[PDB]
Amino acid sequence: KQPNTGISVGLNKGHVVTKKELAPRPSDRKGKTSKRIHFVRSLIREVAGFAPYEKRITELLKVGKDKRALKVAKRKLGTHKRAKKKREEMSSVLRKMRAT
Amino acid sequence: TTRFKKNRKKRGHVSAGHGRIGKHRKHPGGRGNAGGMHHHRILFDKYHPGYFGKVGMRYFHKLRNKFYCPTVNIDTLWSLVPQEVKDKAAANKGTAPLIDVTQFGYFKVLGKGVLPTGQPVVVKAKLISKNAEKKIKENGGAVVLTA
Amino acid sequence: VNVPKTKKTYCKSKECKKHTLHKVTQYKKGKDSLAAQGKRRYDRKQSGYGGQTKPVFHKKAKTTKKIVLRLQCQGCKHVSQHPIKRCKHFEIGGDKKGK
Amino acid sequence: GAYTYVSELWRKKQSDVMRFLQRVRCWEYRQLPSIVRVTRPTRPDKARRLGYKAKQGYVVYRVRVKRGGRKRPVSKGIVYGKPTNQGVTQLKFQRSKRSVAEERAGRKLGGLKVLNSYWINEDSTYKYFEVILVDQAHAAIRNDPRINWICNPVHKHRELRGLTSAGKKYRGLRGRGHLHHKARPSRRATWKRNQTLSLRRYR
RNA sequence: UCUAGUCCGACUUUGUGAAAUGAC
Ligand SMILES: [K+]
Ligand SMILES: [K+]
Ligand SMILES: [K+]
Ligand SMILES: [K+]
Ligand SMILES: [Mg+2]
Ligand SMILES: [Mg+2]
Ligand SMILES: [Mg+2]
Ligand SMILES: [Mg+2]
Ligand SMILES: [Mg+2]
Ligand SMILES: [Mg+2]
Ligand SMILES: [Mg+2]
Ligand SMILES: [Mg+2]
Ligand SMILES: [Zn+2]
Repeated sequence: KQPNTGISVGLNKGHVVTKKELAPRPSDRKGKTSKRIHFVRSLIREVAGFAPYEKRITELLKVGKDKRALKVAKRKLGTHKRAKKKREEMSSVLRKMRAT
Repeated sequence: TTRFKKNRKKRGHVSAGHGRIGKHRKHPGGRGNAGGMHHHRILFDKYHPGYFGKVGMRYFHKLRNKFYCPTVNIDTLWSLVPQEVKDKAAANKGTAPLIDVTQFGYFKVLGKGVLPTGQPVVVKAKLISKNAEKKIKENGGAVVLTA
Repeated sequence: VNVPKTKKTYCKSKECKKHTLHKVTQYKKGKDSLAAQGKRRYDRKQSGYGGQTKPVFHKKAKTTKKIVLRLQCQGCKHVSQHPIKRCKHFEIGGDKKGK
Repeated sequence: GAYTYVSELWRKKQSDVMRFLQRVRCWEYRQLPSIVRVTRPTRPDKARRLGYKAKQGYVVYRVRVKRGGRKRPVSKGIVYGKPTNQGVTQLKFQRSKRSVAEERAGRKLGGLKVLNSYWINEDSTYKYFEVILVDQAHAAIRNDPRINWICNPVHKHRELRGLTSAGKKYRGLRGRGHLHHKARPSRRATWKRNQTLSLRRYR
C-alpha cells in the first residue's frame, strides 16, 4: 500500500495525495470480548459438554483421520472456513486432554 | 392538428384509404416483432442483419464510470486555450503554454489533425496515443502525465 | 468407406506449416458436463412446476452422420479435424481392395 | 450478572442438560391448548433483550403452530390453469412460523399490542414460540417513556402489517444494499414506482 | 406435458437396554 505514483495506469496508480492512517475507532475491537465473557463461556462448556457431532469429530482425530474429520465438519457446519476452525478447536481440546 | 390530418380529406370515400379488397383488419401479420424467423424473415435479414443470436462475453454489474475516458484530438487542443492566452503564446517563443486537458474534462489525447505552426505546447493528460505524442514533440512541445 | 490408418497432410502448427504424417482416428462426441452454463440454465428452468420447458426433437430423418476424422500430427502432436461425406459403413485401416 | 450464563447455556441446545429440559417441556406444551398465558417468560434473558420488562403491563403467551409447508387450499388438488401453476404440494408460505405465532396471538388478544416473540421449543409436528404483548392501556406502560410509543394509534396490530421483528425478516428488510434494495420502502411500492409512466408537462 | 391420491425409502418425532455379526 505505497503512495500513489501519480500516473493513471500501472501499479500504485492514482492521484498523488498524502495518505494517513485512519483514526482508531471503538469498532476496531469488534470480535473481541471481555475477560468475563471468556470466563463465562469456558464455565458453560464444562456444564454443557460437547454436541454429538463434535464428539464424532474428536473420535476421528484420535484415529488420525484428519481429512475425514474435516469433511464431517464441513457437511455439518456448511463452510470450509468454519469446518477447519472447528477441527482446530477439537484438536486443541484433545491436545491438552491427552496431556492430563 | 386535426384539420391537417389526411383522414379528413378521405371523409366520404368509404374505405378511408385502406382499400376495398385488403381492408384494415386488426393484426393480419401478428403483433409487434412476431414471426421474425417465419413470415417476416426477409425483412429482418434484409434490414437487420445480426439481429438473432448471441455474441461475446457477459459482464455482470457493469458500471460505466470505470470506463469513462473522454478523448480530445490534436486539432482541437488549441481551441481550449483562451484567446487572451493565445496572444501571449505568439508574443514569447521562449516559453510554451501548458494545456492541462483534464481541467477541460478530457482524459486521453488522440492525434487527429495538426497543431498550429511554430507553436510548442506542453500537453498534460492521463493518456496519449503515440501519434499524438509524436506530433507534439515534432512541434517543439512535451507531454506530461497526470492522474 | 475405408480410410487409411496414416495420412500425409498439411499441418497448421507454426512449428511445421508443412505436410507431415498424421494418424487417423474417428472423432467421438464427449460427455456433456453438468457445469456448462447451458446445462446450468436448463436445470434451473426445469426445476419446480411447469413440466418440460424446452422442445424435444422427435422427427428424426437422417439415417447417417457426418463422420469426422481426427488427424494427429506426429511432429507437433497437434490435432486437426476433417469431416467426410455421409456414409453408413465406415472403418479405419481396413484391408485394401484386391489385397 | 447471571444472564450471560443463561444465554450461553441456551446456545448449547444439543447438550444433555438442554436436551432433557427441552424434551420434558415439549411434552408439557403438547397437552395444553395452542395459545396459553404463561406466568413468566421461560427465557427471561432472551425476553429482556427483545424489550420485555418485569413490570405490570407486560404479558407473555406461548403459541403453538403446526410445522411444514402450505398445501394449496384447492378442492381435490385440482388447478384450472397452465402447468406452471398446477403445483399443489411443495409450496411454501411467504411468512414464517414465527410470524404466524404472532398473528395467532395478536388476533386472539385484540386488547393488547404485540411487541416481539422468540423461539422456545419444537418437535416434528409443532413449533413453539413465546409472544411478548403489552397492555397499552395500563398506566405503568403509558408513563414509561421507553415503551409508551406503542400506545400510539399508528402501532395498531403491528403483527398483521408485518411490522414486528419477524415481519421485517420476511419482508426482506433485514439487510440493505444490492441484495435487499427492492424491499424498501416496500416491495409493492418499488414496483409501482418503477412502473410509473412519468408524463411531464414539457416533454 | 403435468397433477390430487396412493405405495416405497431416508431424515424427523425418537428415548432406555441386551445379544449376534461386521467395520474403523
Ligand atoms: K392508405
Ligand atoms: K419450471
Ligand atoms: K386458476
Ligand atoms: K405460462
Ligand atoms: Mg377513390
Ligand atoms: Mg370496406
Ligand atoms: Mg393487409
Ligand atoms: Mg395496427
Ligand atoms: Mg431451485
Ligand atoms: Mg420438482
Ligand atoms: Mg404480573
Ligand atoms: Mg432509488
Ligand atoms: Zn505438425
